[PDB]
Amino acid sequence: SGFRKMAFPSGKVEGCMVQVTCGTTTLNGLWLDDVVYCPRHVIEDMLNPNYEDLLIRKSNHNFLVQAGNVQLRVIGHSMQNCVLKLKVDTANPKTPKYKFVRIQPGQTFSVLACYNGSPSGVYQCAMRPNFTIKGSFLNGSCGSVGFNIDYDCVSFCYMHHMELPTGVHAGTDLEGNFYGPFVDRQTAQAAGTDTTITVNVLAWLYAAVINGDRWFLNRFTTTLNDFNLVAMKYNYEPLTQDHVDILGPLSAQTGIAVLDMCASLKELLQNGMNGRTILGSALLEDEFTPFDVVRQCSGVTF
Amino acid sequence: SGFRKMAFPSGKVEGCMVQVTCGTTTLNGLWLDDVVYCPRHVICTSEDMLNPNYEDLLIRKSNHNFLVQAGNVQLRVIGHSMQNCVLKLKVDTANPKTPKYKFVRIQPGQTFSVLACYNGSPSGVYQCAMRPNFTIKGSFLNGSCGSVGFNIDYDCVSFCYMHHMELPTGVHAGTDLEGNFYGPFVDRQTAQAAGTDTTITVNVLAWLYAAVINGDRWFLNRFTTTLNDFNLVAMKYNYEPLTQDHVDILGPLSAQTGIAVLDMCASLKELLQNGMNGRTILGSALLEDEFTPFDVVRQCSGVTF
Ligand SMILES: C[C@@]1(C(=O)Nc2cncc3ccccc23)CNS(=O)(=O)c2ccc(Cl)cc21
Ligand SMILES: C[C@@]1(C(=O)Nc2cncc3ccccc23)CNS(=O)(=O)c2ccc(Cl)cc21
Ligand SMILES: [Cl-]
Repeated sequence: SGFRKMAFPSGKVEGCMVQVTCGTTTLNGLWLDDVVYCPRHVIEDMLNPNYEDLLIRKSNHNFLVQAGNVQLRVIGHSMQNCVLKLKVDTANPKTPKYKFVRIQPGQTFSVLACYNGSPSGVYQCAMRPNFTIKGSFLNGSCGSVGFNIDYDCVSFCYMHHMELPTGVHAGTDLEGNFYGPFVDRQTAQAAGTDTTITVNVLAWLYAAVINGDRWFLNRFTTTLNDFNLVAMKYNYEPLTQDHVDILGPLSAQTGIAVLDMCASLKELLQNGMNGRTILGSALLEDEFTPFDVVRQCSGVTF
Repeated sequence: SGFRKMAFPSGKVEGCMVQVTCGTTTLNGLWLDDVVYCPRHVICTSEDMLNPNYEDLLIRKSNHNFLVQAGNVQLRVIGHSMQNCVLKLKVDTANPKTPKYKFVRIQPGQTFSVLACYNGSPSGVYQCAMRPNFTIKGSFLNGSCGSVGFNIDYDCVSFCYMHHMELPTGVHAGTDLEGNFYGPFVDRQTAQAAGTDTTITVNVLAWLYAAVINGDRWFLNRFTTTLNDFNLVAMKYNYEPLTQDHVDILGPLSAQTGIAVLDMCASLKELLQNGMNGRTILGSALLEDEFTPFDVVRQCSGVTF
């Protein structure tokens, strides 16, 4: 029993974190085999940077890379989108089995927050529909990474680049493509209006049922179209037939049809919780995917 | 900016997790140097759990009855002893991945990270607090026994908890790494129940200071309170008594934000009376009590917004 916001074990990622320094800027890098990946902004310049022009002026020896108490030697450098790839003379002996994957809004991942190449904490989060993440990052956290683990393989999906004025965060995949309409420069940028991840709220309601919290269940059902009229009114993301199919296993385990759980969610949106909580929360939680619920209620290991 | 329930990076603890098997029971063990620590109930059957005589069950075992697996390698047990509710299995190999560590016994209100494991394999990491009733609200399925709680301030891992049991309300009980249970619990299937739980007042105050540091002040008021009047009100909402030690501990957060501890106590009294009125504090519609004053200082910026 119990249901916690749970992150993947971070050890495989901790063994890849390094410190990258270029002039006066210090941030984090990801060392995989003989390449260190980091935000290209490590190189007033932020007001209107020409990254190729700034990069051409740097030599390999300008980049200082520290792995623990050992200085790595940079022997090459190149830019791929908003990520800088620093070729080093030593392959990381702790390189795990890995892939670079781009995630979609609604998908969750663990973040290993680092400062000066040293991991400080691990937390779970979701890529919001507005492509930001509600992280916890201070100055020096740039280059910290997000990931999932599938079997023994780490799938790196996020690298931290920026904090927006509302205190939310923006970054790229490991190929340097930003999530969202963001750019790596100091200009007027803002998080768009966000919405609630409907399929994740439904998954969390199934998790509450599995754990014995059933007060919100009712005898009613709804059509997918009528539910989506309700979802649009409360700034909830539209629920698709794909989402219904994905929730199939949780529906079979609890005996509650997906559209029957949608009718419970409709009543919670229109009437509130009435002084009650679900899994110790007074808000409808949307940062657990259907897969996260199945994994935490089955004990999958890595 | 931001404020998350953050766990310590788990790598140093992952390298210590092993699987311990005794007959038909399989659970997790913590391998530090040449000793594997695990719950002594690994030697019990389900029938033994009503009234186990651990001394009598243990004397019938030899070293070769304990199977310890570390990854894909079988470790050889060369000795065994019981210390309180923990079994210590001496093995013929010192863990090459043993971090710098200490065994520390914590007090209610303290937080720690839990690395949940099954079959000696880590599955997830989450942040917990030792409740005032000495239980933890964990997430543990069958096979999670032996999973550990820890803090990693600096390069040293301080192990503070080992999982033993799930109570009828779905909350969890365990021991320190010397095998002493937290709370009035026994590693026996007896009528055991979590006592009435209360809210960790000093932690709610720390989290209100975290909200002020991150730029939110809507909940503040023009009032102050005496410590005694605060305690008389807070106990009516099942909040733990606030002591002078708690007031002293909140001193640094009080100096950083410019809000006196008893002035923040007045704000908490008003929040308990009014609720949030559709508002949230650090993205929560409830008063959060699983962040200590030390956690807030560690996570938050040193410059108030
Ligand atoms: C590097 C920087 C940034 O966001 N840093 C931070 C990133 N994360 C958390 C933080 C917390 C507190 C201060 C800074 C933080 C600097 N600010 S900026 O507007 O010039 C900008 C603009 C674009 C990009 Cl891609 C990065 C940045
Ligand atoms: C080992 C056991 C226990 O609590 N197992 C579990 C421990 N943690 C989480 C779980 C979840 C789902 C089922 C079981 C769980 C067995 N039950 S018992 O009442 O006989 C008992 C009594 C005392 C002690 Cl120290 C352990 C146990
Ligand atoms: Cl303590």
